[PDB]
Amino acid sequence: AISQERKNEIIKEYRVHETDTGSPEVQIAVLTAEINAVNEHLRTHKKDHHSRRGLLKMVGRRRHLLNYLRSKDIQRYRELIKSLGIRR
Amino acid sequence: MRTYEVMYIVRPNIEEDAKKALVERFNGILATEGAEVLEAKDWGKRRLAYEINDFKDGFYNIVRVKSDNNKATDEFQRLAKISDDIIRYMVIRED
Amino acid sequence: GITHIDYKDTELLKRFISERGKILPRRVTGTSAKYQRMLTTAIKRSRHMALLPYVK
Amino acid sequence: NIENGVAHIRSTFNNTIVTITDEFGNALSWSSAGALGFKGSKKSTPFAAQMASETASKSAMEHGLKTVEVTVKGPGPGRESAIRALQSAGLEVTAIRDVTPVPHNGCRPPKRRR
RNA sequence: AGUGCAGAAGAGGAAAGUGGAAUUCCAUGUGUAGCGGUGAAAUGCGCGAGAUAUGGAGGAACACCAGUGGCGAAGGCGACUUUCUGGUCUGUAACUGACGCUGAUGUGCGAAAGCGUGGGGAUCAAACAGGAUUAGAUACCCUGGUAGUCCACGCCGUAAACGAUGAGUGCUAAGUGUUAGGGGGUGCCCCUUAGUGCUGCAGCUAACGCAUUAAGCACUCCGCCUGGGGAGUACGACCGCAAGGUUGAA
Repeated sequence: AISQERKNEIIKEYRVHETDTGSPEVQIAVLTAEINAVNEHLRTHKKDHHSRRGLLKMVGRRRHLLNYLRSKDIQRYRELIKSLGIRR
Repeated sequence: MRTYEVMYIVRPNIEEDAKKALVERFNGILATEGAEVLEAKDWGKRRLAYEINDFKDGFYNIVRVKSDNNKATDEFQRLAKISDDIIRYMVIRED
Repeated sequence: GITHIDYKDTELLKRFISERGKILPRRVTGTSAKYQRMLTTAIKRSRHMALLPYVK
Repeated sequence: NIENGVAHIRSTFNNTIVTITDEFGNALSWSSAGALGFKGSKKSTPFAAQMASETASKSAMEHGLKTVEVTVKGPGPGRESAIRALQSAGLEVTAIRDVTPVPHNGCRPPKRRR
């Protein structure tokens, strides 16, 4: 898996000092970057069907978080659908 | 956090020096890319369940070496099936 | 109860072992399920090398 | 027929192959249920295998085997009549191995009559 | 609440086969009268197969830690030398101060076979070659026998998806089997912030069953249903490599 070093080093970075980890930014940040790494075992050994559940489960988490933050500010969704690598 | 306690079985009908050749390689195959080589004991020169080319057993040891890159014991494992002198390759992870 | 036992050991798995080279069922034994699971597992890391027979 | 014998006897539910041999395969003597007239569900039966080993031991006439250290393989009910009655000259069923057909569920099975 | 999380489980999944049920093949260490066959026998390997295994690597599965255990939404599921991988979250929640529920747009994808590489036999199983039958057999029976039985690539979907259980809000005794893992803790007593299967209070439904861990009572959507056939037969509209679907008055 992403060795817990990977989790904790990436997770401290993708949220500004709004005084802790766990924003609508960095939560999905770790989630999707982990997607992107695990997509290789969904591509290299592209016989992987069941982390196609841990994947799309947190995709649905990411999606219900993503589909409504236009009203938090202009800059969260504007700059952050730029500041996340994921579609739309 | 992934110990490659690379233990193995050597040939049976041979001498001590053949044991030593094998055991210094199988301590050494890992040094390259992270050694942490602790001790080297020489376990049972014993048999097993059934026959292995008219014989049934071989020589043993104890090899404490770890590699977090996971590619030093692959060497120990891929270059084993082929040659009937390295008859088994079973390592652990002391995780 | 015991501490760990791993594929260093193959006859500390003789307490719960048969005469053919296998182990007795856990239901007939009945101890620390977790500790006995890994302890018995290592003997199967040893049926790899097969120091204990299958039949004579 | 070298002054000793080793019993590699067999009994599939049919053709109880009573076979007292020597250590290698040097073909001492053999027997059968198809050696003493029985077919009609007296093939592997205790009342039809009373004298199943003397088509071997006294069609030897020079050995009179003296031991087994047997490997009672190919088991049935004909086993018992092929061991206890293997003591009609001194053939001395002595040791056993507890190794009968015990394959390991890798085979594929033949069919089932209802 | 979600990422922090000890991480931690279980056959959640991807791990070559070093070794082993190593198979019906056979000179064989060994040989010939049997490996073997049965409601009823021929089937069937012997004019130089045999019995089990001395070389026995291999077509391959972990055979034994294997339990009803438990990852996950149903189809599942077994050593690992382990190549990787998420969530799940079990304790409270650090951050933000609603951080929204059934979800016809889309996408869709889901059992051997039906499906895609040539491998295609370890050779069993279809057809059955074949015996045989009480008055009554190409047959569940019987050795052997051509798809398949040994698959890393195109897409799927009919099954008793018999799971015939659709998902928001709690719930009127809790114990109880207990789960890796735990709120107080420390082979000694445990409670759900929890999980399952429940004997079953209590009360409803419809004769029945659920039950502190609810078809009962209260806010829910895609909806179907509202006596039977025949009826999916005129005919039919649109997906589509294929089984085919998926429609539709009389």
